[PDB]
Amino acid sequence: KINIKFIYTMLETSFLQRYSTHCIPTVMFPRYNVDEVSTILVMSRCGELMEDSCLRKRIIEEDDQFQNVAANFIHLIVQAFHSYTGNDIFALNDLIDFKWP
Amino acid sequence: VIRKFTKKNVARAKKKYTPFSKRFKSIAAIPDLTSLPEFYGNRFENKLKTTQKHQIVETIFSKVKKQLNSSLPARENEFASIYLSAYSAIESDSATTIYVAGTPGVGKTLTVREVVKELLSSSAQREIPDFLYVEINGLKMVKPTDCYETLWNKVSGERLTWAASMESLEFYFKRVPKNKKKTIVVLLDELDAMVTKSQDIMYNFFNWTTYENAKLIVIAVANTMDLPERQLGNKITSRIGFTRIMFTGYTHEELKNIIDLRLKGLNDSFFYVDTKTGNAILIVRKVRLRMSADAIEIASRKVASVSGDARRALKVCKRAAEIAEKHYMAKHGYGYDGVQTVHITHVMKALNETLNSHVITFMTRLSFTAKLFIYALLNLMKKNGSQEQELGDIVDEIKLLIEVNGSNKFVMEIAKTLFQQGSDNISEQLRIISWDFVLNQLLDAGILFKQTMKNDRICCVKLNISVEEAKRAMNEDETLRNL
Amino acid sequence: DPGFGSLQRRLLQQLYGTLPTDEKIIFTYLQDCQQEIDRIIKQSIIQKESHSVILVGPRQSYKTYLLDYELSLLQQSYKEQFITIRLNGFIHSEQTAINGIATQLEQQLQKIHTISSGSLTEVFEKILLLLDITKITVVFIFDEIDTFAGPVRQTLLYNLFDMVEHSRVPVCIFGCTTKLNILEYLEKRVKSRFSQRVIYMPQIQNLDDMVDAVRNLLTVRSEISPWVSQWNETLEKELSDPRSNLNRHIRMNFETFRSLPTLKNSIIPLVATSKNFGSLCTAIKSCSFLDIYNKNQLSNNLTGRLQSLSDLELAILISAARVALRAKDGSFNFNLAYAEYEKMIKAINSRTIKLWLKKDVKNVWENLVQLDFFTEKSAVGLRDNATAAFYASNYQFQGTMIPFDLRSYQMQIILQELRRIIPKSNMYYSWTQL
Ligand SMILES: Nc1ncnc2c1ncn2[C@@H]1O[C@H](COP(=O)(O)OP(=O)(O)OP(=O)(O)O)[C@@H](O)[C@H]1O
Ligand SMILES: Nc1ncnc2c1ncn2[C@@H]1O[C@H](COP(=O)(O)OP(=O)(O)OP(=O)(O)O)[C@@H](O)[C@H]1O
Ligand SMILES: [Mg+2]
Ligand SMILES: [Mg+2]
Repeated sequence: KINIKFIYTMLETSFLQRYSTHCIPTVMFPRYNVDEVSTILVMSRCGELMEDSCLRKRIIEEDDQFQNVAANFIHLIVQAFHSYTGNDIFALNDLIDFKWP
Repeated sequence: VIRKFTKKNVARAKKKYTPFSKRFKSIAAIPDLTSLPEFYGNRFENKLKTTQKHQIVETIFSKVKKQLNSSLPARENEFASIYLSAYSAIESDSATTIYVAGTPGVGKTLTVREVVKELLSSSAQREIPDFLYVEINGLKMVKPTDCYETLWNKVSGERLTWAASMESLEFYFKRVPKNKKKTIVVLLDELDAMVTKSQDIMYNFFNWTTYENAKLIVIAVANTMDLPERQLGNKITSRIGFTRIMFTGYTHEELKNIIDLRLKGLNDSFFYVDTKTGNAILIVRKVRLRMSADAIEIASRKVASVSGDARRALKVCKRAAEIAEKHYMAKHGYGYDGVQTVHITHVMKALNETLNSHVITFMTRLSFTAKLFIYALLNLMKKNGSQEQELGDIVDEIKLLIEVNGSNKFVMEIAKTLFQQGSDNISEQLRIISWDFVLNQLLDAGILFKQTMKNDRICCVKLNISVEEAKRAMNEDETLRNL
Repeated sequence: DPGFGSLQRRLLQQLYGTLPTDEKIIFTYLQDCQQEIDRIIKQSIIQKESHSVILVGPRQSYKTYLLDYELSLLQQSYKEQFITIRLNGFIHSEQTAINGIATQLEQQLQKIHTISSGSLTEVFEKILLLLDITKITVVFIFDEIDTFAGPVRQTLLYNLFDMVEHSRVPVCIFGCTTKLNILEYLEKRVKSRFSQRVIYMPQIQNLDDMVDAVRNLLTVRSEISPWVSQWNETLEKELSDPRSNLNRHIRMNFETFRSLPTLKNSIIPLVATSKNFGSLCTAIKSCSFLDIYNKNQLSNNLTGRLQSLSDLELAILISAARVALRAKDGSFNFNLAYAEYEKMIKAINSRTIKLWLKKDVKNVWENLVQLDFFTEKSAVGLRDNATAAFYASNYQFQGTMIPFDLRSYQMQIILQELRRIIPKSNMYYSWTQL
């Protein structure tokens, strides 16, 4: 009554190509391009950036406008460091975290 | 307590540790072991039984196939020598080693078992004293020391661990007097399998035969006559001895007599065959069964040329009978639930499928990409003669063969499939389509050898099969032999 | 629409082969093989003869499929006549095969109506006691039997073929392997006890075998849906037209893969992503989803990974490739590639690209190593077995103790391939030449 079904995730192509005659169904996940990377970064990070404590203390020390501020920051980070990071979501997330305050 | 690792599947036998030398206080305290209810041999079969709800149709060739199964017309001198040595050593209460060697299937185990059966019959007539027969097969042991566990368990009925069993057997063979003993005949079959690095087991088994109180017959069956000279020391070779009995592979006349002895009552005999079902009864149609003497002769000559192995001759005859019975059952449509002859054609077809090679016809039925791989590999062996070619060189030479024969009709239809899979939205590829697939397919087939390397370009690839049969398979193809 | 849902579900059942046993699809080119297998099973389970036979064929060439079909056919009519012992050469070792046989023997014998108790010596002794109104046939299916025909000592094969030969218990052994010369693997006594019954599994020989197999896979022979006749008409119109897209994809598979599971793995999401019957008919007429599938299966290879690179990554890869081409052994490091890179940036800027510093190119270099563009020089990589991998895990390699800018690397893609697949409009194209 119980039938186990295995779902594997693999990283490298050569490890997968070792087992090609087994004819296992495979779904490939190609790397994102820079526009998809920028859209993913905006939709994943602008909410956390626009309710950050540094921005909320800065606006009383000196919502859609804050959204445009965070999105313009993300786009500037992408255009400054896309050659350095490649299409790497994690590295660009780390750069955004280092440079936002 | 907190463990650093766990051993949760330990299965330990109920085997005691105290050897036989501490079983009684003195040597004089040892009783007569023959008058003991556990010494010298003084439940699973019904689980593979069921009730039969049908009636099996045994056709006329089924008795031939049953009589040709492995379950002494050509071994008289070997039988007489083994029997005379064993009879002389049993009746005079001495210990000896008999050495028997030969190729597979030449009747070694059968002759030794027949000798032991005749000696048991003679001991049942009070012409020789009683003995216990023990059969130790070295390929049926999990561990090589388990022979120590087996033999002692056959002698005393106890279950000890192997070292205590070895001390028990040593004390028994050396110290127990002959008036309190029974003779033991031990068959050490597959003697090469009990050879270990330290060779202590071989020394102990052949050194117990040199003890005066042992009353031990060790019949050692081997595969080569030079096993003590090649693998054993001088001490064990001295104890085994100079006299060694060679079992030669059978000549074709003795194989002919073996096959006729299995078919003495079936050949040239009549059966009542029921045409409704196919079930045949040995003495409704009266059908005579016949297997040709020319067929048996040519199978026996072939087998005696190859090995002189009686298993092979019986199997070749059984395969011929199976082929003829398959054709007969196909032409009559019988199922399983005037003269029937198994002919020299069936014997030749049985002899040919064992001699046919599938490698060439496997390679001629591959896809174009695998054949292109093999063809480029052979081209690289022709260009530089290295016999090991890097995979990147094979990639470059496949690309070269595509762009050089570009005006060919088949190549100019194949190029889009090979490099884009027939699609405009797919970029031009550095490997052909199914490159990994045919590489791994040729590796699993055993046609190819590949070194364990992580750089895909400089990884070398070698033919494991012969080069000329690969060339024959390549010239079989229409496209490859034209370019 | 529930009718299209029933048709789609039945099509997926036929593609996965999970039909009931009497509706099971056997391809025509597989027929004469399977009847041969049908003989041997029926001579062992019914007529109680002992058989040993090795099936030889490639992976996904229907050895397990035909064996399972034969056992399912015999289980429907003769279920008290036989038991089944399954061994796999990857999963079972020489020790664990004995425990596997004994455990399967007791769970099959209690299913018909202990052996596996104790140490491995006692377990093997009890197996030899059991195995060495009618008898129950024991059927062994031994997948990857080449792993037990080792050069060291073939104990289990010896004992199993002796059970075929000399035992009074009817035993049927089916071995399965991809090795074409399996008979040379066997030891002399093991080969003498073996019957030399080797069945080579059939191969696809021509295109209409594959077209007939696709027709058997996709025709619905039972009245499960209102759409069955129209789907059968559409499928027969596609397969009868030699200029259709389906026949073109079948022909491409015939000349490249020659594998029906490979085609099935593409056909299954074509059927499954269809939302209604008209969408399914359009999808099977156009076969455009097969092109999308083929593009996705090639998306992470060397060609597709190159197109994901940034301009700095491409510049570092090009510089490393031309340094490796200039090298005698193809070796390079971070320093030589950076020197070639700054020579190309000042040669381009003399005719404005930001020149990235050496401390920032380290991240690009690590990304290029991780994306399998460079390999460490003379690196073995993934070991074949766990013993060699364990031996390698206890040794510190010389590449991991020197600074990263002196580690020797080799290219997975050469400069000529880079010139082949980098577009002419790319502004680093001229440096793929030498
Ligand atoms: N002289 C013979 N007469 C009849 N049958 C024979 C004879 N010799 C061999 N056979 C048949 O061949 C089988 C193989 O013989 P046997 O087991 O003695 O061979 P072996 O020399 O011990 O081989 P292996 O080294 O492979 O164990 C026998 O069981 C029997 O069926
Ligand atoms: N019991 C089964 N029921 C349904 N389909 C099956 C069954 N066994 C195998 N198949 C299918 O049959 C096809 C052929 O693969 P199969 O497993 O029969 O190959 P094989 O020759 O045994 O391969 P390998 O050498 O890798 O073991 C595959 O698409 C597989 O999914
Ligand atoms: Mg023998
Ligand atoms: Mg299989």
